Amino acid sequence: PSYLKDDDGRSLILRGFNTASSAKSAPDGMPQFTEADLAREYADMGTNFVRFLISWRSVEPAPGVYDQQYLDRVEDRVGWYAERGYKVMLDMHQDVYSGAITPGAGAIGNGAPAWATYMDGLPVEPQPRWELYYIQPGVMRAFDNFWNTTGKHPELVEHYAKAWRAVADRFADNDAVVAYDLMNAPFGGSLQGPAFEAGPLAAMYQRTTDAIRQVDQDTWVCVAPQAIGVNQGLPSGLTKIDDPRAGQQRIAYCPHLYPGLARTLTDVTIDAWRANTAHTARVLGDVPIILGEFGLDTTLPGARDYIERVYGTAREMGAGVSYWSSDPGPWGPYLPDGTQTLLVDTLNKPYPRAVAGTPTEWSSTSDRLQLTIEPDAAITAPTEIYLPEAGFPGDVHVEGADVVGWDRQSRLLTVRTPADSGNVTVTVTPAA
Ligand SMILES: *[C@H]1O[C@H](CO)[C@@H](O[C@@H]2O[C@H](CO)[C@H](O)[C@H](O)[C@H]2O)[C@H](O)[C@H]1O
Ligand code: NA
Repeated sequence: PSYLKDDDGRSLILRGFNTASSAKSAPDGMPQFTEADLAREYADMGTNFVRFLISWRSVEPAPGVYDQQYLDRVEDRVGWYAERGYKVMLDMHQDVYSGAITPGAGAIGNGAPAWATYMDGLPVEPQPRWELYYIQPGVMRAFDNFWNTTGKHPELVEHYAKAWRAVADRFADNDAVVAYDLMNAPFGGSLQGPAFEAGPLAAMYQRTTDAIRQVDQDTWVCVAPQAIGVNQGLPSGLTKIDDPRAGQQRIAYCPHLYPGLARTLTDVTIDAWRANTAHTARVLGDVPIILGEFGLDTTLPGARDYIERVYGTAREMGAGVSYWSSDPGPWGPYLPDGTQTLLVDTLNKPYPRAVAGTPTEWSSTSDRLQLTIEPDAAITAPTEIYLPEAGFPGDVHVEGADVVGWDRQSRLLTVRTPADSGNVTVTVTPAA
């Protein structure tokens, strides 16, 4: 398994949230999420990652005209993350194309600006569940116009690529920004399956990557498969994307996961998903994997077991994870009054954040972490590990490594391992 790396070459294990679905409808493009809310998230779970929702309608409110005041706002929020040691993936988010699909901000449909939305007078009648808007004639049309399946709008993917370039231009020298997730939940309209993914989807990813690389050579470009089918464990037809940057490719794979009998189904679905994800990660060039979206109603029986099974699969796969989502509700870490859900204790586990070498295997319980590293002598920065206070209330006991520092406030343990002695196993336990 492959990993994104920080500037010191350490391999990243990414744990965080999607922040946030409230941005979809916000006039100013921002989530209802404050610097205090991040401090709570950090205090409670020690997260080191966010998938941060941005929008094309906010980037490019008119054709060819980028809103630098919106990018200022995004940059302000990234600043919060940066100050608490987070890595940031920016997600160009849409669902159901645009808020402009009924009488581009919106709570349901969201993403593209009005000027880029061409339903051509075709209906979008109300539906019992929101996902059904996808197949309504005007939405199918909005998408066919975007991918130029109609031949009527070749300019749209060109505007899209250059709106992404405007964003990368602002963030190219931001040390907190590590990834650009190019399109949330790609939907092909009248095109589905590999003819979509190998077709206009890949062709957009290529143009967009290329445009981003005019102004940002180092940020990882993350690509997703088509959402329908692949979310549920079907194989993707996505083809390799070329990274024009000098040296090694920086493309990662950013799939979603949305699966007595109901349990067995869910179990084989995760197995199917892992095998399919691992395949496409190989096709794209043995790329790092980020599980960009997964979540559920935490109040449903069997929820924690499912969450834990997903996170263990992510761990085994070397994947990053951004949970859907930080918004208040029974899916998130906190109910609206601020009360913790079962997710908080479930997620609040020790984990290596930045490893001085390749993590080959690791495990953690609430009062033990074990990690095996494949050495790298060119790395001088220490291995950095998060330890929760419940399980590690004082000092640490470390075997297989020397303690460089133990910050009991930030909860970051830094250790140094031998690089000239093969694979190293570090074990961390609370001091007697
Ligand atoms: C993947 O799946 C998520 C859960 O279904 C989506 O979030 C949902 O989006 C809808 C429509 O916009 C509403 O905002 C829901 O509140 C929200 O949970 C993600 O958008 C999608 O990428
Ligand atoms: Na950066």
